[PDB]
Amino acid sequence: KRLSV
Amino acid sequence: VSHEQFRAALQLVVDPGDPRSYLDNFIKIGEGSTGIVCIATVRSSGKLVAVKKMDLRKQQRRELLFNEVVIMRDYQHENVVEMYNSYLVGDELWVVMEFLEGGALTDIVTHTRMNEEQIAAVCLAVLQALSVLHAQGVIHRDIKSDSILLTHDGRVKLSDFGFCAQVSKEVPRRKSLVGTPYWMAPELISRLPYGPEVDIWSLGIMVIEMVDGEPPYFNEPPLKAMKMIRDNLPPRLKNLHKVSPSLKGFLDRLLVRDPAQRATAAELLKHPFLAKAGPPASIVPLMRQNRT
Repeated sequence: KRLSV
Repeated sequence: VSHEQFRAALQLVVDPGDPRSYLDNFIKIGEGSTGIVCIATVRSSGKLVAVKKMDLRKQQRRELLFNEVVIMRDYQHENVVEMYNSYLVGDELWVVMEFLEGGALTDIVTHTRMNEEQIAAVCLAVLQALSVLHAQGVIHRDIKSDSILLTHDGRVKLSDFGFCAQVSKEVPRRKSLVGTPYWMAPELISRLPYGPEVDIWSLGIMVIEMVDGEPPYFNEPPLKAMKMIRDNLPPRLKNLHKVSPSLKGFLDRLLVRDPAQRATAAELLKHPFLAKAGPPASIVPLMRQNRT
C-alpha cells in the first residue's frame, strides 16, 4: 500500500 | 478536539472567500494521504489550476494541515509546486495550487523503464529542492514517487507537504512517526530523534523505485516491511546488474543506516552520477500521453 500513515 | 474550534483557527490563517466563485468544472484527478486533488478551470482565463481538498474531520492529526499554509507562505522554489491561495470551504481546507499536468512519477516507474539520464535528472531536481528546504530547517518526511510531479515539458517538482516539519537550533530533531512504510528511514521507524537525513534515505528508496519499479519489501505487509527496514541491512536492488557503478555508488551514499554517515542534499549535488542528468525534455517521452 502506497498510503502514508 | 472541537471540529468547529479547528475550523475557526484555520479561518484566521487562510485567504477569505470561496474559490468556486472563480473556478469551474472541478474534476477529481488524484487521492493523497490527507485529501483529494482536483483540476479546475479559471473562468476568466481558461487556465487550469489544481485544488487540494482536505476534510478537517478525516485528519488523524488535524494540526498538520497548517504545514500547507506554512510552506505556501514562506518556502517557494523552482522545483517545488507553487501554492497560490488557501480557503476554508465548509468543513474542508482547499489549496489552489499549480497544476502539474504531466502527473506523478509513480505512473512512470510502474509502467516503463527509466534510463540513468532520466533517473539522474529526477534526482538532481529533487536534490536541488531538498538542499534549499533542508538549509532552512524544513524536512519533507514523505519522499516517494507519488510526491514527485511533472510538467508537460518534463520539469520535476516536489509536492505533498502535508507531513513536513521544521527543525532549528531550539528544536534540532523531530520524533514523530510519519511517512509511508516502505519509504521510511530506519532511525525514524526506530523512534529515534531524526533530522533532514530521513529525506535522503527516502530518496534512496525512490531511486530503487525508478530502477525496480517498486520499493523493497513491497510484497510484505507494511508493518513487516518496517521491521525489516529497522533491523536488516540496507535494502538491495533486485536488478543490481542493471545499474551503472556510478548509480550504485550514488545509491550507497543514500541508503546508509547511520544518518550521520548518510550524504546530505548539499553533498549529493556534487556526486558524479548527477553529471549524467539529462534536460527536462528527456523525461517527456516517459509520460502517459507520449508513451506507446
